Amino acid sequence: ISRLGGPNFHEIPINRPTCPYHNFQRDGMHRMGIDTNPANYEPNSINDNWPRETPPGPKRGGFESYQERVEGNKVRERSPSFG
Amino acid sequence: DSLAPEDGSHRPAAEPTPPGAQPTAPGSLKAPDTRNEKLNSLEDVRKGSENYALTTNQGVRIADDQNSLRAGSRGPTLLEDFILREKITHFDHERIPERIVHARGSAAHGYFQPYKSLSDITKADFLSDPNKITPVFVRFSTVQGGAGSADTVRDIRGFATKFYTEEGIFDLVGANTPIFFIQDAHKFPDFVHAVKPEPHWAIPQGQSAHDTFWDYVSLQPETLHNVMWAMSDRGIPRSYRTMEGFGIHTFRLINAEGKATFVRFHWKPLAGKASLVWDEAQKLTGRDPDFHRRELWEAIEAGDFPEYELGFQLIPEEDEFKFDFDLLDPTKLIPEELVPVQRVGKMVLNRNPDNFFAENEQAAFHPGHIVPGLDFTNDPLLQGRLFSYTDTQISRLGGPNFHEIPINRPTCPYHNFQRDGMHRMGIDTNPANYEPNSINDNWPRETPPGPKRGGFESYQERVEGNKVRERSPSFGEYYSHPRLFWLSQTPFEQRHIVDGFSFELSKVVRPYIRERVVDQLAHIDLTLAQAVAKNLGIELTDDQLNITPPPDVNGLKKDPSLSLYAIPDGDVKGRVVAILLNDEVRSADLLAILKALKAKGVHAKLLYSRMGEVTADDGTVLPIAATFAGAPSLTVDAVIVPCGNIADIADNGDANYYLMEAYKHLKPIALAGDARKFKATIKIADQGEEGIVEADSADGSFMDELLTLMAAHRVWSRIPKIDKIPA
Amino acid sequence: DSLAPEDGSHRPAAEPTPPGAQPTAPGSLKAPDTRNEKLNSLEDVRKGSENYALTTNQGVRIADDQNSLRAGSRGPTLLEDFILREKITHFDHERIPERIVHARGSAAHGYFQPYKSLSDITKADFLSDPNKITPVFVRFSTVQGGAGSADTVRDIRGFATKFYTEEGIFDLVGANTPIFFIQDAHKFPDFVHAVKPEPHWAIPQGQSAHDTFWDYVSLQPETLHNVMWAMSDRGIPRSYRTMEGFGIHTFRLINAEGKATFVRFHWKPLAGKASLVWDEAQKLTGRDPDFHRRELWEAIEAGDFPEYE
Amino acid sequence: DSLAPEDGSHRPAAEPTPPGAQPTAPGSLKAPDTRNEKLNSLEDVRKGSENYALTTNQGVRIADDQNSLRAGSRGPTLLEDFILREKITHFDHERIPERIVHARGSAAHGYFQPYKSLSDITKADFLSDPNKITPVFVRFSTVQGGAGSADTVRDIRGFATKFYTEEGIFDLVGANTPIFFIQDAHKFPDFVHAVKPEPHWAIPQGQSAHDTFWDYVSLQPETLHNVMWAMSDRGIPRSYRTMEGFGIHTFRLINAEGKATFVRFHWKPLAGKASLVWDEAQKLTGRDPDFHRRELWEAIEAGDFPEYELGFQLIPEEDEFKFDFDLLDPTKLIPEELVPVQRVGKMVLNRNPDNFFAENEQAAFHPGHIVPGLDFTNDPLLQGRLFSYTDTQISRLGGPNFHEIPINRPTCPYHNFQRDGMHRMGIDTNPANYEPNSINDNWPRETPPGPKRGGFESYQERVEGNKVRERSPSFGEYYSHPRLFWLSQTPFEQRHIVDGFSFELSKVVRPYIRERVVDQLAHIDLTLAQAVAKNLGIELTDDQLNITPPPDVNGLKKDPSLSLYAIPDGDVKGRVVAILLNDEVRSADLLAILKALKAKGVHAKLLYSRMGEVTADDGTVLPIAATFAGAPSLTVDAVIVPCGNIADIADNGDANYYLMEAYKHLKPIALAGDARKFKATIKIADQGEEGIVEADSADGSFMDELLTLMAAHRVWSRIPKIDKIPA
Amino acid sequence: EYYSHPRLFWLSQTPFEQRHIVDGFSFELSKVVRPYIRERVVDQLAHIDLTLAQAVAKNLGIELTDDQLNITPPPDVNGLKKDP
Ligand code: HDD
Ligand code: HDD
Repeated sequence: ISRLGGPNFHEIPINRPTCPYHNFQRDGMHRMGIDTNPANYEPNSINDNWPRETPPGPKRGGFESYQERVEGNKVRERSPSFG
Repeated sequence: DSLAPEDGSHRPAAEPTPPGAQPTAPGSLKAPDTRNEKLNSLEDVRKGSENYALTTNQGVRIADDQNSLRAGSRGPTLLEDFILREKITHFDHERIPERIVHARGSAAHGYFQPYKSLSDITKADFLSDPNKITPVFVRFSTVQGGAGSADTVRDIRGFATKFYTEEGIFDLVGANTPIFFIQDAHKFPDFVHAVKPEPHWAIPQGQSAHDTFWDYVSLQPETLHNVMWAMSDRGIPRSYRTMEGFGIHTFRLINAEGKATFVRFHWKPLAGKASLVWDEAQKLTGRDPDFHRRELWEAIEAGDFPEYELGFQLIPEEDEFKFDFDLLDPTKLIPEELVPVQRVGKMVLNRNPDNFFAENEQAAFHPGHIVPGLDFTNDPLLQGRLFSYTDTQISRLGGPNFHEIPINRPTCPYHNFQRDGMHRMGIDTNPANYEPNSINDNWPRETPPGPKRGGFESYQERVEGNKVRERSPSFGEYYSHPRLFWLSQTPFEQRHIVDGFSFELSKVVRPYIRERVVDQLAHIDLTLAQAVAKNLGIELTDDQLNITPPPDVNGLKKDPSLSLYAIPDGDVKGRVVAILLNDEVRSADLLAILKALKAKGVHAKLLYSRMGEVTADDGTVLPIAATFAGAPSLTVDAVIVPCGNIADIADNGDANYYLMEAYKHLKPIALAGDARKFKATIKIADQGEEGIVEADSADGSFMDELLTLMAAHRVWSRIPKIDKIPA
Repeated sequence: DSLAPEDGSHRPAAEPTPPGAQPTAPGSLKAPDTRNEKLNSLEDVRKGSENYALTTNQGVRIADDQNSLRAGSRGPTLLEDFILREKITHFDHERIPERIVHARGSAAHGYFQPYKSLSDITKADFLSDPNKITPVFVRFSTVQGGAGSADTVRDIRGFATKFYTEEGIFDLVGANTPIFFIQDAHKFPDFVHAVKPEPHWAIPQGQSAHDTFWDYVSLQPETLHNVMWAMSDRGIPRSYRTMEGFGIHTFRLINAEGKATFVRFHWKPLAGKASLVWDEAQKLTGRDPDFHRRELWEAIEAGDFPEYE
Repeated sequence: DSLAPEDGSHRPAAEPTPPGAQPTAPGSLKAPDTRNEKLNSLEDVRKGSENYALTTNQGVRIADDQNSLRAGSRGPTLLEDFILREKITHFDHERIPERIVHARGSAAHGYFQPYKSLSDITKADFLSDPNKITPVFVRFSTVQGGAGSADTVRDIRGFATKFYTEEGIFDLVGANTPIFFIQDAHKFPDFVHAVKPEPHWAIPQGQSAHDTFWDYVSLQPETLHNVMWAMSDRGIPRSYRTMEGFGIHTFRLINAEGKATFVRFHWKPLAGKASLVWDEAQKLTGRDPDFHRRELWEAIEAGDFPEYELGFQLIPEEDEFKFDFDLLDPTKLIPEELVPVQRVGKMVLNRNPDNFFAENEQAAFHPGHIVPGLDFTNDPLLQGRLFSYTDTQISRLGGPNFHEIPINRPTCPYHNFQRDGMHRMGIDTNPANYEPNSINDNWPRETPPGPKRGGFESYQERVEGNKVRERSPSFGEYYSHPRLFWLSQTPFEQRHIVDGFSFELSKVVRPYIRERVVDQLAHIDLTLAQAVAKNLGIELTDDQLNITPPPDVNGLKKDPSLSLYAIPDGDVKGRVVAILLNDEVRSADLLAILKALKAKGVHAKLLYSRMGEVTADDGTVLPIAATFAGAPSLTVDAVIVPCGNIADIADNGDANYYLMEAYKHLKPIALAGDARKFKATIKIADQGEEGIVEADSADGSFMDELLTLMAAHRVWSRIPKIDKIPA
Repeated sequence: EYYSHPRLFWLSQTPFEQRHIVDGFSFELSKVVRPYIRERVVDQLAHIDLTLAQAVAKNLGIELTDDQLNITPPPDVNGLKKDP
């Protein structure tokens, strides 16, 4: 945000994905992309909810975190195992 | 040169003065004796002006500040004019990014004091002793509009309090409604974008009356509760002084023994609850877009300090699951009939800022700014808010040194190993910039948690579950709170809700979105849905007619604390009365009128068809504050027309319209002597009607009757009479 | 889930329609066949949306845009939710400083064409050939108010035209009155501070009716000429389409032989001159603060293209 | 906690101590009683540390600064950890843009005082009385490299002085050579881009030895004069204390009558002029890239305060066109033989900063920042500089309020109608933010120009001519100054210039560039041109050999003030001697050595093959400062090898190498008793050699000879002998 | 020179435009809290046109003084008494 001047640093040439990127984020300093989506939010019926979420799958699915088991108290504590 | 007028009328008196009597002024000049620790701490950066030479920013005296340096008096401006370039450069970079939301806000300084020690339930230092005074800086705001948007729009209002405590900044960042529109912070941008001006053309400003807002609302039923509050009169407060305040989220209080108590924060307006009516609020955005900002400032200058009572809804850890709704769900309120608000302390706002930009615009509030004795909960909206408020000021306030901006600075000590960053003010002398260190003997040092003055330690809440992107099933109920709110409103409040929805939906261009919202309302209450549907020329289907209403909230079919007006809490101090003058006013009425108002701290504005003066019947010279068109009825709370030469203003359209507008907006109207001729303007029968004070003169009970009407705020019985009337 | 109605009434017809007939929309969707060199040159950055997967800014498909990642469904949000932090970070940094002056403005794209070659008096390429079209982008504005202030206030209006010519950008940055309030730029900050919201309390917005402006005017008689224009009905135009445009200053035209000709620039509204009346304008700031922005956008959507000579 | 050593040896003594005796420290901790108005005025932002609690920036005490908040001790970090995020956020935004040029610099605080009142020629307040003490902040620098580049590169050096006068900030932003490379500010970006690291790969750092630099130079003959200074030993100063300072541009002095005098500013180093030799400089960039920064800091901590004499070259307005060069041409110097330097005052640098980032990195120097009594000229380089230095800190320092950053703040009053801007610190209480105003009675007010405390008024210079983008024909002469400079150097200085050009052009990959630069050298001097050409394997042409040299500068065929060494002025106070120890040192030698050095203020570093200590013959325990490899001879001014057990170090490669390096680099070497066996390693005749001190022991006479050699800096007669020593 | 153009503009307006100009100044000046500021502006209006000055002054309940009533109107602009 300070180093590259804002939240649009992914629009700097070198940082641009080569694959498609579409979402409901807008504006920010030095905004390059000009969005034509009628909607800047989801869910929306005005652009028939596009761009749309994608279920996780074997290929080309949405990102879904591994459902790791969490259990313990909220602590600021180093694990004894790291000692 | 020496341009002030001999007589010193350019300068306002440094003593409390009613609204409009003197030119308003910077707080330190208007009330120099009103102090607190934070106000005194700002003295290092306060800058005067009088008797000082005009200079550049580098301290060089300027000889000629009217002209650019040029080659010849009609020649080209030279690049060497550094005085011109510095003055234009500062001007050219004056603006900073406004807040993403709540850009429009009005702020003041004040103080807080607890009624009694709260040590049994919290170790927070500012609540530990009744004699402990905590300086505060409060900012009230709207949500959607930009910094230059209008004040009296229909919107939620922000209510942020910066508590400058002895153990750190505590920021209580709330709103004027007890719930928020969404459940999880991940959809904040979605909701905000939907309510903000649409991206193609940036319309509309300060309004949720547009397709994208209602599109989102219709697809996300969790928003219905707060939508109900916004559509009610709560969305158009009379002033920041007459609205409630809430922290919304369930937080924790942590005592010295380590016991956690759930808490919801409340602010009770000591001036009471009061709102405008839609037509007045909308019109008032046009006649005076700074109405709330002005009213706040002028109340403080008159000495009518906005006073609020901090209150706590306290829920034992063992009762976390005893309600129909989840305590961590921010779209759900905790009914006061179930959990009473316990009075905790008083906040008094008694001084305006010196410079709006420096103090108001640069102030940074953030709900993650808590102190030992307080803690968070897992409320999913609150959780995400903690990320946002530190993040956003890297752009808004240019960097991570924003706590060094005067208004944001802690009054208590602050020492750590953080260094550099843009705009670095503090010059650290610590030999070490890391810990652990031996070269400065590990200072500054960590401090263990303890009963008082100890380090922050989070409450050891048990966390158990899988890493999931999942809404708790307990959050999946959307209509029972909306319904509870609906049923707690008076009949005229309900009509106003119906009217808000109807008006807003009429501005939605795509008819199907209107139908879909109507379908949602039918899940809340049939009467409500039917009435809105009728105003939109939509017919409910038989299926919609049999949607079974949501269950009561823990057995409650209503809760009168949810209404603005069901339970009287009328305060008249700080209100204002318009006085329609004529060119031969009966001075006796005027003396009776003005003294009765002053006795109760009610202000008056003397209006006429032009500015200047008017001479009463006995030669008393009356100073005119404004013309009838210049200070419309929208800005006052009641109108009085004293006896005198009524034919002077009898056929004055503006004067007549003044009364028609105030009559329509349900404000008390009082007519003395021949001012009763105006009754035919508002269609009042000979025998009179509740809400209209009338008598042969302004003597006897005339002012007490008028003041009783003001105490009840508006004449709600007149609603049916306003239906027709062309105003 | 939440989808378009069956009838396709969510989307505006892509043809000229009268104000109110269809929901308004982005220019390239409303009038896809309306082109010019500048508009086409913007095609490298235009981004569609229909039929595309919702992603992060790094191009990663999002499975659930309804929730933060947390330990248990009633648990604390985790710091590793990069989807959430990217989304919030971008939101948190949406705003950029508004213009010091003229913050409130409405803009449109268009084209310019000279009536005849003006080569005898100027070698400027965009005025050299009657059949050589120059794409424009025009921004109309108010002066005092913020970007969120109202449109129909009493104020001077800005009229800025960006000409994308073959020999460079020419910006003709003017106003709706033929003069300005002050004589030397060194006093700009004094004049602007005087008309802007007063420094202690930041009131009033988009209004010159306050002590400091009249104080300045009273001590600086050079402001009287533009003040006269501001106080007239010129200060509350009915539409951006029905006001004059002026460059104010004397500039020069230079021809190919080196001759200099002094020039003052004018814009003549082909829809005529028309203003509101004060009571109407003031009430209109309340009933529709976006009236001029809305009126301009709808005129263009209707085929009633704002034309200036 | 208690990590500091119980003996207290982690904290440096708050007394002046020699280099390496103590750990260096923040200026106010090292010399707390060294005071000046500016330093005292920074006390409001200085922050301590000892005995304080570690806090967030919001003032919240931290209990555990070792761990993040996580669900279970091996669980995921939680988003609610605000203590972590604030610490990481600040860290993440620590860096600000470095200076476009002069990014690498070292700074210190001091004071200036005039020798006499200069009221006859200037009404500048800081020069009006010998008893007026003006605080200063001086930043020295290189030009090309980034902030992390090395100090002893070959480059021009910046010399900026911020004078905190009582009538404003006056920044004298100069360099260590009397001219600049270019004539018009419009070509600055071209020159800088040419010298800076090449655009595709960003190589090379801190060096002009690359194709683009020499390409630009070859095509722009105006650069040759400053190129000559840079290729001379002037480009590699021994220390910032031992180089000259110049303002470069002709400015104006304005007296009370309003008479203008043309002036060029000069800084004379009272420590004398001294430079390293190229191989020593280049190897010093690798052994200690912070050499100059360290030397400045350590001299001030030892009480060897860098002292400079301010001098003025004064030319009457009527003499403007009396030289055969234009006074406004920045590529032209004013020979001191023609216009003598008038000694005006003295500046003493006596205190280091507390925080480098806060005071040095954030300081903003600008040549435009002048005060009444001073004025510009039409120099086209200076003219364009006036736009830049204000402009550049809008990004570098984040906005238009950079003057509120502590180090930049004027000590005198500053008041104006400028408002807001990112990170606004000042809170203006003025009712008005415009002038003229009547509401604050027009304050702050303008001030007419006058003899003292008057507003700034530009000298009314007559401007006549057409608007033209054209170089003045008078500036079109490029070889006479270069020739004058060349002819004013000693034979060995000329030889180092030849070597400078030869080394640099050797690194230019495109051979035609080397040839074009040699062609330019042929317009300056045939001898210079032939010598450089022969090192490049280039043959001058017929025509090149016949180019007539440029004319003398106003009859001068040389000016000894342009040479570093032609006229003796060396000072040994503050220099350092390396003393090579052995395991049984003759304690009588040391005693004598150290006593003599301390009498002249020369420092010593005791070196051995390992750390710890050695014991002299009498049981004197001697503490080792560093190893031979640890503190190479590059870091000292001379090397002494005392008598004792020489066989302990006589086969020590590093010991022998220490002497060969010092020898190669023309440093005085002193050998006592059996240390004379080290003569074989540097091939010194039995009978001796000037520059090598040798005796049976290290006595008074021996120390006198060594100290005499050190005052002459280097042993120039040894040059023709270092050729045959493999080091 | 500050009054000739203001006056040229004033005389070029129709009667209803002139009234609207009057109403604009009167409205604006009524919102000026310091009365001396209003009076100073009215004084400046008397240097432009007395009919205009007097109409505003009356709406502000201000009386033009005898000196104000005797201020000579500014010269016409290169002979123009109006420009439609
Ligand atoms: C995750 C994002 C997030 C969420 C879900 C919320 N907001 Fe927020 N809030 C913002 C992100 C934010 C912000 C972008 O960080 C803001 C913009 C300006 C700033 O300083 O803070 C802000 C400011 C802001 C302020 C104005 C502070 C001032 O006056 O400067 C108010 C009173 C609140 N909001 C109140 C709330 C409450 C009652 C909300 C729901 C309980 C809420 N906000 C949800
Ligand atoms: C046209 C612009 C330009 C030109 C012609 C010059 N420079 Fe410069 N210089 C700058 C534009 C600038 C700058 C871009 O504005 C800088 C760098 C960063 C900053 O604060 O100022 C600066 C920094 C800077 C500094 C560093 C101040 C400090 O230590 O922070 C020194 C000593 C000089 N310059 C000196 C010179 C000399 C003596 C010049 C020729 C006589 C020269 N500059 C020409």
